[PDB]
Amino acid sequence: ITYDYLYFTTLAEAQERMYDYLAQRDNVSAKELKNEATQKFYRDLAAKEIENGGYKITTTIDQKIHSAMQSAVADYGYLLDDGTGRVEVGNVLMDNQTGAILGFVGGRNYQENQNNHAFDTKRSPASTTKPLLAYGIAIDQGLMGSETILSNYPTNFANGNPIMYANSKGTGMMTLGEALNYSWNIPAYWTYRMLRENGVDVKGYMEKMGYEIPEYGIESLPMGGGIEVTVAQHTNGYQTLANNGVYHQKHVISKIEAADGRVVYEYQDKPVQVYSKATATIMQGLLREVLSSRVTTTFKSNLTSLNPTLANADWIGKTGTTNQDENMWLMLSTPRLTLGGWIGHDDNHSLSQQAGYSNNSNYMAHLVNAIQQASPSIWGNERFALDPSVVKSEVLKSTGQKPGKVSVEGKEVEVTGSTVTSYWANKSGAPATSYRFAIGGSDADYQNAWSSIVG
Ligand SMILES: [Cl-]
Repeated sequence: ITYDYLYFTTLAEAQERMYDYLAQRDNVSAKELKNEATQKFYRDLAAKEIENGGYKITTTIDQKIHSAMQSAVADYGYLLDDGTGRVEVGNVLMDNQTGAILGFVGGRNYQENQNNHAFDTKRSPASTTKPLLAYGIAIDQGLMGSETILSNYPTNFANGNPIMYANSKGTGMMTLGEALNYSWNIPAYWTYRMLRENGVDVKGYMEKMGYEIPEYGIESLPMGGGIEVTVAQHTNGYQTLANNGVYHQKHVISKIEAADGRVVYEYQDKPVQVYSKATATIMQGLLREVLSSRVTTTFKSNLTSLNPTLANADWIGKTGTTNQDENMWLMLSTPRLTLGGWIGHDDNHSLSQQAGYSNNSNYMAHLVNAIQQASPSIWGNERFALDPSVVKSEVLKSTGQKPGKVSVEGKEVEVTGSTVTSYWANKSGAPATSYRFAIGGSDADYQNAWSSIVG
């Protein structure tokens, strides 16, 4: 092993790669490998091979960074305790251009709890699902732009239960920016509904990033319902958005060599343009504001006080939470790296309402600071920027669509007013304003909306 959680995680992955190598070496057929007994033998053989084989296992781990991350959770992990008991944590630091994992946090203390919350435990991604499964895909399909309007008007699930956001049943129309900054749920619900109505191959996008979702026909899918992922895997999703839409598979083992040089295994990069560069860079701009607005996370404030120069780097991110309060997430990225973070309880009991907003945000600011102190230039000073392929459209702030004539239950009203630039990832850009100008909304909602617009 080159460069306790670290040892067991590295060992476990190396054993899996050794297993594949040995089975292939011995010419074991795909069928004879389906045998449970045979599988057990080869898994044990792989373990023994490493145990005393003198193999050279090269990992992607940056010693100084990983060590700094361990000292950080040791000294600052208590900042996560919010009064709902011992709060567990998982973090993964990933290189955006390669998918290599430079370091991670498996939990509060291995000696007290061996559960690896960075590589093994699967939890709902909650609201961090939105940029990837809903808004990102809608933008990529040319179904919406950066300033498109969405409905946050009250609405119910198919069973009559209202879609909630804390104790709020909703408000009204809002821009994608506001929807993302606050992480309102109804707009996400409508967006996914729109994708299914248009028959978009959502599964295709997610599978290209390695996500395994068993059922896509779920109303709350955009809010993380029906999805369970490890921090490592989810960090890979944000790595994709940060790396201008190009996915690079996560990995901790880069190569395994026998003592004599024979290559037992070696990571092979297989980049995939999941989202267009236009879509990815537009999302980066929206996620930059999610952090700057400080609506769902105090992160920017925390980091500014701890390391103002590092806070000036081009940070973008998204928080994750649901009405259940069982999982809090904060995904952060600079052009060079992505750091995923999850906190919660092993038995899934609820965290305090502000555990994600304050506690996890402060802890992660300390974690980010520790990483930078250990490796000064690792985060980078590069800026995320709009790809030149991005189409810019001048639209009304009220409708998120180009100015024009619209029929409002009689009479041809000339919809005009203040405008703003909206970014699109299609060819023609934003369409002319129509009566149903927003994503989602009932007939009544639109009556109320247009009443104000005209008013
Ligand atoms: Cl460790």
